[PDB]
Amino acid sequence: INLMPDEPTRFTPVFMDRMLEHAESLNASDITIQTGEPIFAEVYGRLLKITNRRLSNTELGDLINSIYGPNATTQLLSGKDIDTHYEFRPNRGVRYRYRVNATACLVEGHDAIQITLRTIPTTPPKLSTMNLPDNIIEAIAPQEGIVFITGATGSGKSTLLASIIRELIETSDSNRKVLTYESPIEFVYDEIETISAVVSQSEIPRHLPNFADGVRNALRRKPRLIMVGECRDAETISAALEAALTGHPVYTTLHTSGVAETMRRLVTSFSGEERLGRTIDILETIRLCIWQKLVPTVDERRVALREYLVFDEEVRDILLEGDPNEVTSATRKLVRQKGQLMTWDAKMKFEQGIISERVYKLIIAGAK
Amino acid sequence: NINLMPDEPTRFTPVFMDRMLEHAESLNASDITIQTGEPIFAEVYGRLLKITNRRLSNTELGDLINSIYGPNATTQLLSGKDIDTHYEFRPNRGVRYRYRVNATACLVEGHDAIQITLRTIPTTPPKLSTMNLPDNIIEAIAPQEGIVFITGATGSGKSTLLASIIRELIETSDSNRKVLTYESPIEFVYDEIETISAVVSQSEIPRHLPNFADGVRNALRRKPRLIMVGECRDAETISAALEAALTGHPVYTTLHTSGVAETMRRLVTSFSGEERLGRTIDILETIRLCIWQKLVPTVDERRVALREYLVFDEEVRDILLEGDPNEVTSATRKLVRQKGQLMTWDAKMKFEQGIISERVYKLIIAGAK
Amino acid sequence: DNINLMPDEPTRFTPVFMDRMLEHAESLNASDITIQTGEPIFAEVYGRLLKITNRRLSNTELGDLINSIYGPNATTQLLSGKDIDTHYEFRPNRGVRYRYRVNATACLVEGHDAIQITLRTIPTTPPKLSTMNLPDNIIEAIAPQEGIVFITGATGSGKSTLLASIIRELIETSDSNRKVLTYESPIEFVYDEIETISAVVSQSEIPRHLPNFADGVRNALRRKPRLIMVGECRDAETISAALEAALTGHPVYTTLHTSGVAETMRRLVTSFSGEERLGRTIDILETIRLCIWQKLVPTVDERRVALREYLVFDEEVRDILLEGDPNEVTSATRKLVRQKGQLMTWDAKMKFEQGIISERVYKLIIAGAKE
Repeated sequence: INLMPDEPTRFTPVFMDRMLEHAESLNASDITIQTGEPIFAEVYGRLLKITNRRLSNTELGDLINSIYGPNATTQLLSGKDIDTHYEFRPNRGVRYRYRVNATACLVEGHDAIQITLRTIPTTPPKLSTMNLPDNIIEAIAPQEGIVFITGATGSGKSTLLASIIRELIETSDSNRKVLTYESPIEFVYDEIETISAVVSQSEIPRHLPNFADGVRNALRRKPRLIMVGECRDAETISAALEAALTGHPVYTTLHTSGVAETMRRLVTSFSGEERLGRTIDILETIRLCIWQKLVPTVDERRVALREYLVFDEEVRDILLEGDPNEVTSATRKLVRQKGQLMTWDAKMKFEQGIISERVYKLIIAGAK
Repeated sequence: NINLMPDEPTRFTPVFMDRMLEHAESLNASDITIQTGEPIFAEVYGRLLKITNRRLSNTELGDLINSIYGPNATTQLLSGKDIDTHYEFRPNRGVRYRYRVNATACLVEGHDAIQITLRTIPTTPPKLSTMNLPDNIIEAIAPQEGIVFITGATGSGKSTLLASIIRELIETSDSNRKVLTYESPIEFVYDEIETISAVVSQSEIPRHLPNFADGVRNALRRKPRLIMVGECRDAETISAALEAALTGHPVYTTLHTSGVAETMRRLVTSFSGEERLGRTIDILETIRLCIWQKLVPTVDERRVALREYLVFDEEVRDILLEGDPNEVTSATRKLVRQKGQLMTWDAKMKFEQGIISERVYKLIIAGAK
Repeated sequence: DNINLMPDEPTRFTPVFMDRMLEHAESLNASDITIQTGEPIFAEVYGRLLKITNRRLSNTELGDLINSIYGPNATTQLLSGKDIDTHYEFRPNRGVRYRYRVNATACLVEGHDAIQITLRTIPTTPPKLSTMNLPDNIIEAIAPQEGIVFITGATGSGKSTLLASIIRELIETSDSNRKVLTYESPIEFVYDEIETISAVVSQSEIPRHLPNFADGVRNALRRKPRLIMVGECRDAETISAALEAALTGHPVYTTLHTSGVAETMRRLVTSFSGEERLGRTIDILETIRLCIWQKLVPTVDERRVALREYLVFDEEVRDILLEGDPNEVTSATRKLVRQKGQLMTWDAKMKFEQGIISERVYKLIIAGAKE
């Protein structure tokens, strides 16, 4: 609990950096700025006011425009949302990073803006911390094809991918041009400074219209690794399929829960006439699928369960030579024989005592 | 790990970029990547090497791109747009260097920034003798009719290969060949080759004719002796080319499938059940030759071409036509084993000859199974 | 020396000198003449390709030629990324007349956009029907009072020709009071030479004269034809237009890219969305009169021969098809080809015993169709 050392009479972007310094000195996870209200910081679950002035819609608009460009205000007034990234160096020391989100709300009967900065770590966690089977590590760096991390949002998939990239990039003799396309650019790799790799990070609302546009653009840049934050629609899926067929590792995430179910989503994304071709493409290209789920622990902290299949040459052949109409079933069997089920990982964790009995039984019930 | 340019400026200016480029070519770079907050990189033989020790500034890069494209280029990047263009320049020698350039906006250290990428554009088809090709391929490379597939990953030099084939069929006297090629982006041209009795028409598919398939269908209207289709991805183009071959025209195409048997599987599966059997017979009858090509590092730190090929003799084709169509893939495997040449076999031969590294050999063996 | 130079080669090539050069090429018995930017004019005589000029033509010359053949805006059309197909006739000093299919396509020469034109010689007159070697069934079925006749098959199966022959038969005979309207896109066959009494033939080219094949048919409905020729019916639009024309009571003749009578049926029925498609299907069944799928297969003589699988849609066939379940029309049709029609395989067999096709080829046909 503190107050800002030198609050300005009016808040200008220059002062926002100082305010952020103050918040970090307090160890704030999050900083919330709203028009009708003082600046708030959340330290350790408690919300504290870090300024004794209520800001103004003009001030907030200025802040957001500085952070995300001249048209940010107009974008908010159009009825859109802003997600971006903000970073600063206080004085040639360490650097401060943030995921920033501006949204329109209604304050005192008038349109206004609310901007939220969430502290994001500087470097992706190492892969060893992720606690991954050896199978996955062997499957994690294919020459070509698609790697999918699936699960409901807040499963920490972005973190995982970020980590893989770090691993793939940091090592010597990894001559990899990496191109990522991210809605919000969660992670940066400037600190890692690998010997023979480059990472170019393009933010989708700011730098390039679309995720699909992004990938198709990557095809023109001769990357060795392509990161697409999400592939929700069939355009992005098709772009990524071309990139993979072209011969480039593609890494993406999906909202689907379950490797077989994931397959079903991929195949159905396309109309009937396209769907057979599209399916052959997908089966050919896929290399690895992981569905991650964050579940509460006995310690009241979160743990990652994971159901994965590695799509070996053998698996891929099985799927391609078989009747396509039932890929979904086939994959379901294959995860059982060559992969790892969500229920199985849940049981392992339960025997380890990491998860509660009730949670385990829940997972078993859902998987049924 | 890092081969530096000779005369590195304090701040990088378009004049120097030209100098920087010649150097990269001297190193035999395919691609040059310039990014803010990073040194200039060149890809030589799949390895990335830094061409300078100095990290370029955003302003420098903006200047470069403005020079290559236009004054408004930086703004356009600020727009949230992508730049694709080309850059040519005339060295000391005068014979020009040219590149496909692409500038895209990214975020570097919290600030908007630019990345430019320059990709070398080959011009002149190799000679076929330089390709190092078995004789049984050379005998089979000029069928009267049917389809010749060069398959492999992008950047395996299949474009170069078929360019070389075309050169060979064009430059020989008494080769009365009207050649029509349809390619995504035209890379190889045949104006420099002198011909006595051949014509080559090159149509670019985004610019000149909407589809590859359209392109082929157009070729039929042009009545040439040889048809080149850059890629044959979907069942449309495959069907077009099947009609072209059934009519009586050599068709040459590429696929991204890895393996003769696998390529077969892709071709056959392209088609739904009711069309599927007919289409399959068509394919089997029309096929004349399949080469899957793979570029693999050598002892002297360069690259070499391994090839797994089958020549589809009349006998082979009969074998395939007699059999169960669902067993077409397997039968094809057997046929590459008996009458063709496997990727693994080529890898072994190269290893015994000392061209490929032991490690590399092992790696190759791993993949095929 | 594989060069046969043009008698009076101009300093720059202009359309008239194109006519003269064409004369020269005919004198050499050239099948095809290809003109390209940055290249001399070539003519193909039999196997051989021979340059007819020492000068390589400039892009502007070519553009002028094509504009002369196909309208001021031909160049711009090429630059759009489109492809030009048309037809070019010219009359020597002789009363005789020269006809070609012309095709112009855009290509890249020396790094610049350029043009390639190709003229392929066309005969003056459709073959006779008797030359076509058609069963008597088909000849009886070839001139219905109303309904649709489909000639289907892959490109290069000579369906266009066969159509031209039918039309020639129907216009040549006396007391055949037929106004014939064709919508051919590239017009390949002309009927000027036949010039018979009691028939008129109006041939409209689809790129040049009328936007679309469907537009073309709908236009024919306004002209009181007795016979309508549509080059192709890919669209549901064109199919619907032709269905209206047939329902009104006009013979319609078209081609399809599909292989097999049953398959052709499948395509026709599937063209239409679900709410429309049952009605659509009744219409189709009622209207159809004849389906011929044609395939050109090599002969022992190293020429080609035409195999045909046809069904004639008699009143009774049509009844069978209408009375049964709409959704399985394709299968019922499949059986009806077997029972009342003629299969590709059977024709292949008859040809083989006759010794027209080789064992291998016939063997192949059995393999594909049998499926």
